[PDB]
Amino acid sequence: TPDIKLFGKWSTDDVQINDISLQDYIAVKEKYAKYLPHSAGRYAAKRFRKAQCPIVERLTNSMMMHGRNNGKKLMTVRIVKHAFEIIHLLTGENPLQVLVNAIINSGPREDSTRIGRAGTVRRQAVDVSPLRRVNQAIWLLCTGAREAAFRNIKTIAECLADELINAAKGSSNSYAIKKKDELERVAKSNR
Amino acid sequence: CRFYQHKFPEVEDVVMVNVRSIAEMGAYVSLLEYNNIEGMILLSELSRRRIRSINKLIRIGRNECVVVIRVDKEKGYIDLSKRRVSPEEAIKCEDKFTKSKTVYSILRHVAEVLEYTKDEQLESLFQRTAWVFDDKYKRPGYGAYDAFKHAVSDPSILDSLDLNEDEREVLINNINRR
Amino acid sequence: VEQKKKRTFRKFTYRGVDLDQLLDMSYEQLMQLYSARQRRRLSRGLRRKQHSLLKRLRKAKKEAPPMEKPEVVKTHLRDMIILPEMVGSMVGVYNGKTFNQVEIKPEMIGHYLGEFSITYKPVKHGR
Amino acid sequence: VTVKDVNQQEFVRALAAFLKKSGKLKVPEWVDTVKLAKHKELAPYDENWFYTRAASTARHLYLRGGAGVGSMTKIYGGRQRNGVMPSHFSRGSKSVARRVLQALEGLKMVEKDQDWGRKLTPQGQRDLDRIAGQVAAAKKK
Amino acid sequence: RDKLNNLVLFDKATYDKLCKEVPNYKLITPAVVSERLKIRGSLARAALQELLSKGLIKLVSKHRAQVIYTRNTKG
Amino acid sequence: PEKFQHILRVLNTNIDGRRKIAFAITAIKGVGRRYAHVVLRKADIDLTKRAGELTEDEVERVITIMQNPRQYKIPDWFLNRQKDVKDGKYSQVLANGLDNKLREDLERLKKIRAHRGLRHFWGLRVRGQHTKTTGRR
RNA sequence: AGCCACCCGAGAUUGAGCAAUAACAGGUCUGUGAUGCCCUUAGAUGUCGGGGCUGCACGCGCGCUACACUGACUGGCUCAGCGUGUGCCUACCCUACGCCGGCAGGCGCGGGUAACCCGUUGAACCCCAUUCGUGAUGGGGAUCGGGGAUUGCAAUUAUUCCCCAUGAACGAGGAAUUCCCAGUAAGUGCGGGUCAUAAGCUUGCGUUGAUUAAGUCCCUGCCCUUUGUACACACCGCCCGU
Repeated sequence: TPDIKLFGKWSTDDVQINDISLQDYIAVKEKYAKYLPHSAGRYAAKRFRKAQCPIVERLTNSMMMHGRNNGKKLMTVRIVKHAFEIIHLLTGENPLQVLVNAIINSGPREDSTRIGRAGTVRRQAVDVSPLRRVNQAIWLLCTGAREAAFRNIKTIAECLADELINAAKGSSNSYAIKKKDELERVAKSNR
Repeated sequence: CRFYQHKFPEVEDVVMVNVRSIAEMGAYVSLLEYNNIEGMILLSELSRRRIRSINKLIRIGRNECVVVIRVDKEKGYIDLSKRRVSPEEAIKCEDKFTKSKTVYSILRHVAEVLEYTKDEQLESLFQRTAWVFDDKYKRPGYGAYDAFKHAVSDPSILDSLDLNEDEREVLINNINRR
Repeated sequence: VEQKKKRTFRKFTYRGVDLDQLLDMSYEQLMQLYSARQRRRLSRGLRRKQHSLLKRLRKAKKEAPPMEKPEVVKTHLRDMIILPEMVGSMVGVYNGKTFNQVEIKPEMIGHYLGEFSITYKPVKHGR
Repeated sequence: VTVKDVNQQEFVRALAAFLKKSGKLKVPEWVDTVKLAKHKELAPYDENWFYTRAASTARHLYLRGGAGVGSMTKIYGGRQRNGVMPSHFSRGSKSVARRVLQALEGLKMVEKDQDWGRKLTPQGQRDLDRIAGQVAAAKKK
Repeated sequence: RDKLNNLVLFDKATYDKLCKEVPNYKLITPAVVSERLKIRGSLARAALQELLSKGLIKLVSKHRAQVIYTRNTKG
Repeated sequence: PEKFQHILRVLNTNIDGRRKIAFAITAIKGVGRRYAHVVLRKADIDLTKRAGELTEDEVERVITIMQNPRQYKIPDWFLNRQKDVKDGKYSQVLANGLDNKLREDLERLKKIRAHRGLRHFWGLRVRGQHTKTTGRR
C-alpha cells in the first residue's frame, strides 16, 4: 500500500490513459490512487477542484441525480463498485481502465456554440475544454445507466457497465458514444 | 421488412420517412420505403425561409419527403434535408409510396392467401416475391414489372414471379384484395 | 310509527346489535354493545342535558295517540343517535337555518339526526 | 470482551438459533395474522424473526444498563409510510416487543435490572459471549 | 409506458438452456439470465442457485438487490 | 425448472405464475396483499413461491380458510368488514360477495337516507374533506 | 488605490443582524381602550343555540404523494442535531419503566420546569439479508367500506387514530414556470408553534448529500452618463386623421 495504492477491488495501475487532450483530467494512479472514492464530500469549492476530483470519484458523484436518488452516495458507490464487477466478467480488462477508456471515446473533439446568421441557424465550429470533454463524457455515461435500468430487470450497475464497455470501445450501444457524435456533428456542420 | 432489396438509403436519397415522435432537437423519423430505419432532421438545415410557425391542427404521424445528407450504415443515423430541395416536391414520392405501401403490402404475406402478415420468413419472403423485382433490373424496370403484375387482368399469369408457393392463389385474388 | 317489524325491511344488526332485540333493550346496554361512535356519544356525551327536549320527545309521543306519530318535537341539536325509546318520534332537526322533522325508525338506529337533515346542497352551478 | 467486538448481524442470528436451542422463546399467541407494526405494509414472512428480534434485544441489553418496553419499539421500526402524506418515524407494537422482553427474562438471557429495565443476565453475559466467540470464530465481518 | 413479463413459472426449457448456455455465461446476473432466457428474474435467482449447486457457476456478488454469478473460476 | 403445475382458480380468477402466490391471490375482492399473506400462512404455505406451481389441493384448503376467517384464527379485527350490517358478526367477505356488501351498505344508507348515502347519491364526496378542486378535474 | 499567487489557515472565502434619501391613498378601523366621521345602542352591533366558513361543470396558486429495484417487501444493523417538557392567572407536559390490546390505544405509577427525569435523547436517510423483477407491479394509495379505539359537553358534514378490505389516476407530466454555487441543490427524519382532539402549514435542526457559473450583462432588472423628447400624472405618455 505505501508503494502503490490501488482501487478497492481493482488496480489503479495497468490503466491506459490514451487521449491527447485528457491528460491530467483522467488520473487514477498518478496522484489519485484511491481505494475509496470520497475526497471531502464537496467538489464545487473551486473550479480547480474539478481536476482534483478523479474520474472514478466524479462517477460516484455524477450518478446521484434524480431527486429520489440524490443524497445517496452509499447506494451509488455500492452500485458503482458493483458496475466494475460487471465490466470484468464481461471484459477481463481492468474495469477502471475500461472506465478510463470510457471517458476517452465519449469525450468530444469539436462541438458548436450558438451564433446568428441572417436569421438562420448557424453554429460556430469550436473546441470544448478537455475539462468539458471529460464532463461531456461522464454526464452522457451517467445518463444511460439509470435510464436503461429504470424499467428493466437490470440494475443501474448492469446498465452502467454496459455503458462503460460500449464507450471504452465505441460500440454505439452506450448512450455516451451516441450523443457525443451529435455534438460533434454540428461543428463540421452549419457555416 | 421492405420491398426494396437494398437495406438503406443512399447519399442524396429522397426518402419518405414516418414522423413517429417529435424529439429534443427534431424528430427521430423512420423510413418506410426502406424498412423502419430511423433518420433525423433539425437543428441544422431543413427549412429555407422564416415565417416562424409549424402546426395548427397537424397532430402526429406525418410523412416527410426528405433527402439524405448523411447516412450511417453502421451506427444508424440518417441526416435528412429539405433546405437543399428546390426540385424534390413531396407529392411525387408520397404517391409513389402510396403505391409502394401497396406494392410492399402485396409482396409481404406470402403465404398463399389468408393473408398472414404476420409473419413468414421475412428476408426469404422478399427474395421470392418483393426483392426479385428489385433484383430484376432496372429500378425503372420494376416500376413497370410490378405494375405489370397489379394490372392484374393484363395478364395475370405471365412473366416470372413464378416464385414461390406456386404463387398463384395469391396472384389471382390477393393482388386484387391488397 | 314505532318499533320492529314496522319501518324495517332492513333487518339484522345495524352495527352488531339487532334492531329487533334492541327495541326490547335499553340504550344503556346499546352504548355498551357494538356501538363505538354511539358509545362515545352516550358515555362521553352522556345524556347531554337535552332532557326537556327528551321529556318533550316522550311528551308528544304520549300526547299523540300511539297508533300515530307525535305532533312536533323540534331540536336544535343534530348530533343525536336514535335510541330505542326515541324510535317513533317525528323529530324536528335544525340545520342552522331550518327544522327538519324526521320520524325515527328501527332502521335508522345508530344514525345521527344530522344524517337525515342536510346543511348542504347537492351542489349546482347552473347544474 | 463485549459482544460489540463480534459481528452484530451474525450475532442476531446465532443467538436466534441459540433461542431456538433454548427451544422456547415464549412467542405471543398472535403471529400469523397481525399487523405487528403500523410501519409494515405486509405481515411478516414467518415467526422466526421473533427469535432474531430477541437476539437483537439481548444484544441491545448487553450494552445498556437496562431497558424495557418503549426502548425496543424504536429499534425495530422505522419510517411509517403515511401514503399520500410524508412518512415519519414512529413506534409499532409494544406488546410483542414486551413479549420479547419477558421471554429473555424468562429464559434468563437478559433480566430485570437497574437503569429502568432489563440488562444482561450473567448467564446471558456467558451465553452472549459464548455465541460471540461462536460468531467470531466462524467469520469476522 | 413499459409492459414486459418474463415467464413467471419455473421453466425447465429455460433452465436446461441455462445449463447449456453456461459457457457463454461469464457475467451471470439473474437479470442477464432473465433476458437470455424468459425466466422471471426472481426465479432466475433460484435457478442460478441450482446452477451454483452444480458448481458450473460461482457467486462473485451477493447483494440484497442482486447477486452475480460467474462460470468456472476464470472462464 | 418445475413447470408442470400451472392451473389454479381462486374465485372467478385464474391464478398462475404472474407474481408471488399471495400477490396473485390479490386478484379478487376481500383479499389484499396482507390478507393473502395470512390465509396461506393459516394454510402454512410459502407465499414466496409461484402460483404456476403449488396446485389446487393446497388452494382448496386456502378456499376453506378464506371462507372461514374466525374458524381458522383470522381474528375479528383483521376482517374487511368487522361486525357487519348484514351477517352482523365479523365476516371477511370475498371475491364476488364483497361487491354485494359494499353496495348493500350504501344502498341501505340511502333507504335510511343517512349522510353516507346522501353524499354518495348526490354526486358529493362521502368524506367531509375538500371537494372544491379534487374529486374532479 | 488595488489585484493575483501562495504561506499560515478558521485566509486575505460563514450566514444573518442592520438601514440613508425619498415614496406609498400598499395593507391593517376585523391586532389595537391608536383612531375622526358615523352606524346601531337595550328593538344591539353587548348574546346563546344551530349551521355555514369544508360546499363544486369549473379558473388559479401553494403544498403533497405518486409513478418502481437507490423501489416495494419482510425483517435485522445502527448515527444525530436544534430545541422542548407537569406543577403555568381562563387551562396542563416530557415519559422511562410495568402492563394489556395486532393496532387503535388503554393503563399503572414514578421521575423531571429539567446539561437532574423524559433521554448513555442510540431519529430517519443510511446499512444488510431478503422476497420481488420491472409487470398501473406488490410500485401507487386515491376512493370507499365495515368496525374499533381516541379527543370533546357536542365531530354529525367521515375532528383524529386504527383495523382489514374496496385498490384509482400516476409508468415522468403541455402551455408555461420556479429556485439555487456547499453542507449548497436535493433527499431525510427530528425539534419548536397553532390545540381539547385535530397539518400535505410553518420555523428551526441535524443527517445523507450531487452535477454545475465560477463567468457575464446575453436575457433580464438595477446603478451610471450623454442624447432627443410632443412626454411632465412623466411612453400604459403623447397622439393623428378616417
